Amino acid sequence: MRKESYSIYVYKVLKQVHPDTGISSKAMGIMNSFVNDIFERIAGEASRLAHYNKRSTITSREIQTAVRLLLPGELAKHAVSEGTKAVTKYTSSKKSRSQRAGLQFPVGRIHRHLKSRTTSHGRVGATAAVYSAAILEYLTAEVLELAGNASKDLKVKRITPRHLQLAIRGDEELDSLIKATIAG
Repeated sequence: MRKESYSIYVYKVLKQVHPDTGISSKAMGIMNSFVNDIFERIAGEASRLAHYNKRSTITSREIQTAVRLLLPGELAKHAVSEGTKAVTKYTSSKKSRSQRAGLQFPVGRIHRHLKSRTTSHGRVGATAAVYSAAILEYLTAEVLELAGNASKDLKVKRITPRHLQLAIRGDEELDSLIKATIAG
């Protein structure tokens, strides 16, 4: 798979969880790899589950199943909850797709990223991207939250590759998430 830039959107998320904190260029690349690698696996699994439905279209139902297969229990339950919380906010609203769903991550870009993992058969449902963006935003926020905290504990005001390692290798579920993803 070809990696896309999600850097601008990682920043926007970091502004929600740790407003006073910055992130070195090297840490950001690590974060960008993470977003892409996890998404490649979720989309990959979501795409093959889709052929089991009549319209052969990736819907949120398939994303939710992929997420529960790939993510460790608790990370899974919280991501799934945010996926549903976003689709709901989306449906019930009237007015930009990201803003409609309450999200920092770009719904349009994710929609197109999804369609590009789709097979020749293959459509992407009208809310599967809202759901995916919600998941991706959730995981990105989990890493930045922990890593920012490590940085605070270290009296620095910027996240480096060191703080990402502290956050990930010091948390049971993140560590296994990352390890599974390297075996692909």
